[PDB]
Amino acid sequence: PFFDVQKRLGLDLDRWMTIQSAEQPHKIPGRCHAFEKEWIECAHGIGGIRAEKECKIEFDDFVECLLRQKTMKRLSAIKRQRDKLIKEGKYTPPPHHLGKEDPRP
Amino acid sequence: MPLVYMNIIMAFAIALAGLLMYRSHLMSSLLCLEGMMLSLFIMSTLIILNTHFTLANMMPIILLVFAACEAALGLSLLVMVSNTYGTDYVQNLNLLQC
Amino acid sequence: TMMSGRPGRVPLQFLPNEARSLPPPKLTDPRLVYMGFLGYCSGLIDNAIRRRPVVSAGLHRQLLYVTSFVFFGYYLLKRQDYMYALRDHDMFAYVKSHPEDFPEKDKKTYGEILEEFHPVR
Amino acid sequence: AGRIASFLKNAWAKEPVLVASFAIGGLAIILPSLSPYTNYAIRINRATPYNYPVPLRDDGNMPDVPSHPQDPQGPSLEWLKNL
Amino acid sequence: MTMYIAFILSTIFVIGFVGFSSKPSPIYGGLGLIVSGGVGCGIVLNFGGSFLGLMVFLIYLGGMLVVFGYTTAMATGDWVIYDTGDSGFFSEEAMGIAALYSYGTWLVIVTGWSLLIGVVVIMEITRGN
Amino acid sequence: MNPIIYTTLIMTVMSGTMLVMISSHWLLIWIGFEMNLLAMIPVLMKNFNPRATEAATKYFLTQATASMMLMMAIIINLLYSGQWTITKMFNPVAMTMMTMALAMKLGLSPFHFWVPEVTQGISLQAGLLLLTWQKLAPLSVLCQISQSINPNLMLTMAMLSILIGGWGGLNQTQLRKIMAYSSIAHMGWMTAVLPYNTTMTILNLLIYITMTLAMFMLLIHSSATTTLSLSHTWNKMPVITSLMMVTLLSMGGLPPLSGFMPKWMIIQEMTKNESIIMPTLMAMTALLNLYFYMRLAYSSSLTMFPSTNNMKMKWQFEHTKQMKLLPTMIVLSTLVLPMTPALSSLN
Amino acid sequence: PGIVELPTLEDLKVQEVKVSSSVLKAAAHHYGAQCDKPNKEFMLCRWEEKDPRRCLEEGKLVNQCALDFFRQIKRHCAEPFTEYWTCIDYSGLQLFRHCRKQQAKFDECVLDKLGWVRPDLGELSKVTKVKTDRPLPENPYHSRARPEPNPEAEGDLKPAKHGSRLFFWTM
Amino acid sequence: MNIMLTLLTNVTLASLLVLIAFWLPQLNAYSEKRLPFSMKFFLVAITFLLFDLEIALLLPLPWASQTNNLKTMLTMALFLLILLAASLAYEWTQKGLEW
Amino acid sequence: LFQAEKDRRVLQMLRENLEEEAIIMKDVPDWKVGESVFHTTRWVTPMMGELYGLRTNEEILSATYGFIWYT
Ligand SMILES: CCCCCCCCCCCCCCCCCC(=O)OC[C@H](COP(=O)([O-])OCC(O)COP(=O)([O-])OC[C@@H](COC(=O)CCCCCCCCCCCCCCCCC)OC(=O)CCCCCCCCCCCCCCCCC)OC(=O)CCCCCCCCCCCCCCCCC
Ligand SMILES: CCCCCCCCCCCCCCCCC[C@@H](O)O[C@H](CO[C@H](O)CCCCCCCCCCCCCCC)COP(=O)(O)OCC[N+](C)(C)C
Ligand SMILES: CCCCCCCCCCCCCCCCC[C@@H](O)O[C@H](CO[C@H](O)CCCCCCCCCCCCCCC)COP(=O)(O)OCC[N+](C)(C)C
Ligand SMILES: CCCCCCCC/C=C\CCCCCCCC(=O)O[C@H](COC(=O)CCCCCCC/C=C/CCCCCCCC)COP(=O)(O)OCCN
Repeated sequence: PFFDVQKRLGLDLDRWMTIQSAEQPHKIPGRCHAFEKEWIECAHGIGGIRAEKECKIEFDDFVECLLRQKTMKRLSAIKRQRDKLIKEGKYTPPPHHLGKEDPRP
Repeated sequence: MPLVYMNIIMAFAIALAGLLMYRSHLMSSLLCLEGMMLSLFIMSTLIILNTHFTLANMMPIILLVFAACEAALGLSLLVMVSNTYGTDYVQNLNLLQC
Repeated sequence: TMMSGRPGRVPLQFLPNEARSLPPPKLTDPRLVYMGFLGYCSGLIDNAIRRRPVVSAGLHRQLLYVTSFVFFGYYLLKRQDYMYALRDHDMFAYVKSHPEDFPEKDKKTYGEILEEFHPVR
Repeated sequence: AGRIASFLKNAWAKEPVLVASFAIGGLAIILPSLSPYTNYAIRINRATPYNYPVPLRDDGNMPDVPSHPQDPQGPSLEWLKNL
Repeated sequence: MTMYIAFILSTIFVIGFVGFSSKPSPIYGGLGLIVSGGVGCGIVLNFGGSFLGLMVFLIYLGGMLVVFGYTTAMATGDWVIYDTGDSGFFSEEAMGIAALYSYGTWLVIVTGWSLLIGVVVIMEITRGN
Repeated sequence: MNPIIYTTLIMTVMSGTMLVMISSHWLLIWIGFEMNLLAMIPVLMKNFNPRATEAATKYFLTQATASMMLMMAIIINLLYSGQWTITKMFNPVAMTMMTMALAMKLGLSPFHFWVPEVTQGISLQAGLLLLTWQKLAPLSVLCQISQSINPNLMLTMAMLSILIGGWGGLNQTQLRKIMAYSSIAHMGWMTAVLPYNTTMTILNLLIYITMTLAMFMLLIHSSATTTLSLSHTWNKMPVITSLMMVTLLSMGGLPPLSGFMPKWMIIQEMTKNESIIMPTLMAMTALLNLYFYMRLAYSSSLTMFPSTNNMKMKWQFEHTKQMKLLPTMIVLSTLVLPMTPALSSLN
Repeated sequence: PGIVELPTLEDLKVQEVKVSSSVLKAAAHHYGAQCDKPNKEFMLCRWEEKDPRRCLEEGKLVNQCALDFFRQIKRHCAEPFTEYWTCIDYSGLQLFRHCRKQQAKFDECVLDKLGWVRPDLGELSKVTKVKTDRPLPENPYHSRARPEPNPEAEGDLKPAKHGSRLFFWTM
Repeated sequence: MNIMLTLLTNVTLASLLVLIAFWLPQLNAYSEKRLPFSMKFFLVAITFLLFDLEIALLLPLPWASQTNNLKTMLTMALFLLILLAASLAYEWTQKGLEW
Repeated sequence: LFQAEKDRRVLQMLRENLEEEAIIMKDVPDWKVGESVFHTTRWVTPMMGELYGLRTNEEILSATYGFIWYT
């Protein structure tokens, strides 16, 4: 099966493209660099099984950064409640959210 | 997972199903394969651009290149099949049976 | 037992250095003799296929077959013994390091154990 | 010696385009390894600041790191001006 | 929010794939695929992938579908998941793509060998005899 | 074709397989699969005829669809986790689509339909290469991602492959279709032990490859592609028929022959995981493969079929081209049972 | 999982710099030459803390330094600076190269008035050191405890007990 | 937006002016009264497709020239162009560019 | 200076959104105002929808597509 020639010879044929946090050109960071860094450091040498049970917090944070399901759900709930109150008529957005604020540099 | 990715995957599934229907015209089979690779390109590009994976910007071009090369091969094959029968109908390839 | 992921394993090493601490198989090992017999059978079938005197067509060819088979068999047996030694070492170390999973059974004599008796009738 | 010259002379006639193309390609392959300005181009690429230079926290043991851009120590670009 | 323009683009893309997935009159299927490729290129360009979108629109549309139609002629929600910062004085897409010559040596080697073998394979297959 | 071109294409096929086997990046694995696909097509069409062209285009269609599904699985995996390394699949049915793509590449049921057709269309050397070398890369990927696979789907497709191979081999008079159905059944046996032990999968792969090489080289030496065409071999080369019958008995899984070693081990392994019913059913179904092997043996060497007059002239000539590795392949596929524990070498 | 803390709207009030990008580009070289220390402290704190909320004071300091720099320009060199930044503003690329003459006028004026020397090519891009008393953050990533590694067994190899022990083989 | 408006304007003007050209002479009343499949033309299209793919590979060259690893990028660009020339030469010597 | 202004503006927008959330969610039973969706206490760069979620459509279009649509 897998013949790990790269590790035996120290060639680095394709390991540079495997993860987001591995020496991007011009030091451009990935959107989830910190989360992936934390998850990788936590799971290094532990192994996949213990890694799957014990590094669940970091992986959940990484997935939340990647897809942001929880953030969009919370924003949608806030917007839905705001729409409900604005249709009922007990809430009025401030001028800041209406375009009448004083923009800052 | 937003709705755009779901729409792209639905498009890919539709292309794959249409490839699996085989009304006629193996040229349509190649067309379905190319629609599938187009959907793959679009969704992979969207995912890579979104997460700012700078080195991953290599991958779509590569994919495109390889897939187009495949298309060339397929087209060649089609011609020879047609070159035997004069038409690219699927049912002409009934010589081999299980 | 999937030992592909064993820590400290050189990827493409057929025989690691630590395998040199194990007794090599003897040159008169029965498995080596069987590999030589396999080479001899290969030579006989080679003679038979090409329509040559099966027993006495090519002595050099049969000798080469037997020698190559013995060589590969010796190295394969070394690797086999090394891998089994690794398995036993790992099992013993795991038993040593996890005492709570392998308790010492209380020795009990048959004179104080009641086993149900089923007559043969 | 003579056979090669004869082949090149026969190719320069009735096939000049191929001779010119092969000569230009061979020169493009060979010349960069001999020019002294390729290192200059590499250095020019090195001196183009695309990112903000993040300052280093001083600990009193970096005599080579300047505290201000006008300090003499640090990489200089007088050679690039001379170019 | 322009009524979620990306949503309409994706729906038109799906509609086009459904349209030629029935495979009617393979030139009409190819034209539906041309429209679908244009819509997908518009999706990628509107997302911000100018270079990759132009690669689609040039390579895919102008070479591959053109050769397809040529051979046939011979025969008979959004805006939320985005970023906050900037990119500098360049585009990250261009830097990542141009890294192919400095970072992706292995990719260049394998792709070039594959393309050369593709040319040889095409010649051998189309030899005939 | 030109021998240089043929050598280059064979080296490209092998280089694609090696690129699949040595790379840790999913894109490089897909590129290796693409390279192998591209270089395989002319090999199937070395002898130009409509049958070979039809087989090549069917193979190309199936493999291109499999590659597209593989890329979709890779992209979904990347979407749900920004990883390119070949590791645990990290996601639901993305793994299902990966398994389906690899099954179509290998020829497992329910994606078995193309194997008999492509094998019948192409010649015997192309069939040898197709049925031996084209299994290394997908099986290597499956062994790498074995801890990810859902056991239900893999075991279902393995049992389906065994059943379909057993039933479809019974109806064949062509030798190439028999070999194709044998390959399907053997792949079914191989993939039913992947969830439990990949070493057993590799051992089965080695034994099957040896037996298939011996069988195809014996079929090439006595150039017959039909049961009756093979029935004429005894009048010229009885020793070839005897070796072929022994090899066929070995492929049937009979002890003490070599082909008994994998199934035995596999059954043993599956009993360690508290699984009994599937090993029982697999053995009872492999009985069908044995039946049609035994029918071929009856028609080959245990009985003497009528011959033809012109056969006499063939008595006066000898094969100009001789296969060097054929004797070794027969011995390895017949007489290696006592060396069974050597499987600890993690072959 | 916790409550995110944000500074009050009062903590984010600062006397803002209300000059356009043309004025900033015209003054940028002398601004980097003169306001280097607060800017470097702010950027060092910003890259070490990895948090906008932990670097709020330094932003006020850099704003104050910019305001002081512009106040000195207004008191001493208002007019030539006005022509210089007007010229810079006309160009669609805001190129320095089209009116080196106005730049020379402004540079000589500031050199005569405030003794300001313009930094040379490649000087503002140097990596400089910052003398700060702010403590180095010990865990900027808020990392948890890394899980314990495997027992990493070690010892001397011995032959397997009773051979392979697979079925009937004695070796 | 601006590009969309420009494309829409161009298409709309072309369509309207084509329609008026096609309908102005339709208001006045008047009388109102194979197989061969050449194989070289397919090879031309296939060769164009392959060379277009290699051009697609060559396209990022203007940005490739600022990487600080100039030797490696120069080697890889020259390698790509050499293989493009090799493809052209192989198709030339195999009588693939004949009529 | 641009970095300082960016940090201040982002924080001020987040503060406004937090105030509006506190006002709006006063009757929702199980809501906790300003609760992080991450287990870590590290600062996380807010999304574009976190800053412009409650604002008007025109400036959402600006912040999302202005650079892409500027020609
Ligand atoms: C359990 C483990 C222990 C035992 C091991 C078992 C296996 C051992 C052998 C393995 C294979 C190696 C040899 C096979 C090569 C084939 C060559 C052959 O055919 O023989 C011809 C040859 C004589 O003929 P010839 O004059 O050369 O020319 C005639 C042509 O060759 C041919 O003339 P022809 O073509 O005109 O005749 C035609 C005939 C000829 O066709 C054949 O005979 C084919 C040969 C059999 C196929 C081999 C398959 C591979 C091996 C599988 C073994 C299976 C074992 C497992 C149990 C399952 C049983 C099937 O074919 C037919 O008649 C067609 C129908 C046949 C009936 C059905 C077929 C069943 C065959 C299965 C046989 C299985 C046992 C084989 C034993 C050895 C047989 C030679 O025989 C020999 O002389 C060689 C025999 C062995 C040599 C012994 C020398 C040692 C003595 C000195 C050393 C002392 C030793 C101790 C040292 C210390 C003492 C001081
Ligand atoms: C069917 C009979 C078997 C014969 C097989 C062909 C025999 C000819 C082969 C010639 C020599 C091959 C040896 C290769 C030289 C070096 C190999 C080394 O570099 O590789 C090591 C591995 O060594 C080889 O794998 C051992 C191959 C030996 C095969 C023999 C076992 C046969 C099964 C028992 C039947 C008895 C046959 C006896 C007659 C030959 C490192 O592997 P690793 O990178 O860490 O992990 C990849 C493998 N994993 C994933 C499964 C763990
Ligand atoms: C050692 C094995 C040799 C024999 C086996 C050959 C196996 C197949 C042939 C392909 C293998 C060739 C090795 C190339 C591997 C790529 C990695 C290595 O070359 O290092 C590169 C060095 O690049 C070299 O210039 C590679 C030049 C060699 C390629 C040119 C010709 C290749 C042809 C090989 C076969 C192709 C088809 C046949 C053509 C005849 C990386 O550059 P580097 O700057 O360190 O790091 C960049 C990352 N940074 C930016 C962070 C610093
Ligand atoms: C590794 C170097 C690559 C870099 C340079 C090359 C880049 C691009 C150039 C190559 C593109 C592909 C060229 C394909 C060559 C095919 C040749 C061929 O087969 O054509 C022969 C003709 O080709 C030849 O003549 C054989 C070789 C001729 C010379 C080729 C160049 C060899 C070296 C010449 C220059 C050496 C260096 C320059 C020094 C010159 C002094 C300044 C037949 O011609 P027809 O068109 O079929 O005529 C039939 C109708 N009458």
